[PDB]
Amino acid sequence: NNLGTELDYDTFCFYYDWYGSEAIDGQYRHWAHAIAPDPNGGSGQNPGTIPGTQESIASNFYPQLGRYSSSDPNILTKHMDMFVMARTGVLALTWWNEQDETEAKRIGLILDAADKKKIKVCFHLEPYPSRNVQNLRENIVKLITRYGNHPAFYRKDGKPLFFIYDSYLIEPSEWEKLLSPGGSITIRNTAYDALMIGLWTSSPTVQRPFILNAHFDGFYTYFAATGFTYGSTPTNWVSMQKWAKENGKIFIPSVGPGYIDTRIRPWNGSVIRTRTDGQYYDAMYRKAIEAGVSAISITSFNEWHEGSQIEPAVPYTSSEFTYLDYENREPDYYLTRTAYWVGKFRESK
Ligand SMILES: OC[C@H]1CNC[C@@H](O[C@H]2O[C@H](CO)[C@@H](O)[C@H](O)[C@@H]2O)[C@@H]1O
Repeated sequence: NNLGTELDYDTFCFYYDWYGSEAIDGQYRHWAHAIAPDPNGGSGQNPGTIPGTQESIASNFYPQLGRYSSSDPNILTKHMDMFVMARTGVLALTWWNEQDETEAKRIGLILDAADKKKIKVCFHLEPYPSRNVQNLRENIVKLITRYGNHPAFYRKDGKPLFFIYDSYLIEPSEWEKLLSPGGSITIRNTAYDALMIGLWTSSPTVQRPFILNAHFDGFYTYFAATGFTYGSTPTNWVSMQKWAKENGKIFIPSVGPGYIDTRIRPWNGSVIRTRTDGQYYDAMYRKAIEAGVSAISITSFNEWHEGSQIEPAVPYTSSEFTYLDYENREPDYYLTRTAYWVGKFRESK
């Protein structure tokens, strides 16, 4: 078929499975959330928590699907249909090394639900405690071993792909051991080889040798808020793509529809980026496509705490809070607008 509705398998959408309900999970997990203290504020801060009640959840927006459980099969079905609507072929799943049965259950349910809709799943390896190249290798082995035969397990030209959040917290001399073909614990040329995509944060002076010395296969930028880092400043993307091409690296810029996290980080107002009826999303996606990249990542499907979600949101006013919503756009606007941009990306790919 050539209908302009097919999934794009070089479009990665960051997905969070950490939401719970009392009924399914024992608590309204993540809908309830600690309010972060101001890093530059008082020492006697008692910031408190967002309770995760119907009236007060840990987001400046409100989900169309309500306080959902990420463990709910019928929620997962609806999410996969939303991915199909958005034409986002790859779900990039947050992964925290929780080593707990409830997470194992969610990962299998997600894989299964994804496959029914021909969606692929890769892992977004988060900064778990004492994360280091050795336990990273052990975890990569476990993930490939356990899920590598699942039909929804993502591969690019035969290789799995991982995004590594806050990769800069690990020295390139450690990365080399895992990622150089000559490294003492290398995955190169093994059954566990993978495209490893590190987080480009700051200036090229720092990031270029980091990426090269660490032997990452590519880089992404994550942050939905333009200007937050050098990497998340879209006017740098043409130059970043040029460098990537010259150095055999895969650049996967991250685009998002907006940013606001002030429910959980009330001191963080300067990082707010307004949606302006979709214009912000359009401007950022336009810049990625114009940089001539081979792949694009979307921040995010459902990071509700940070207001970067494309998942449908609805107007809601409670006695506790008046939520933001999609203004003059329908709840599914960001899904259908994503499909539009995917079309434009494919057109110039
Ligand atoms: O997935 C990458 C990155 C995206 N932003 C949130 C990061 O997780 C932190 O912040 C969450 C609230 O937004 C919080 O619930 C997590 O525990 C973590 O502090 C995530 O690593």
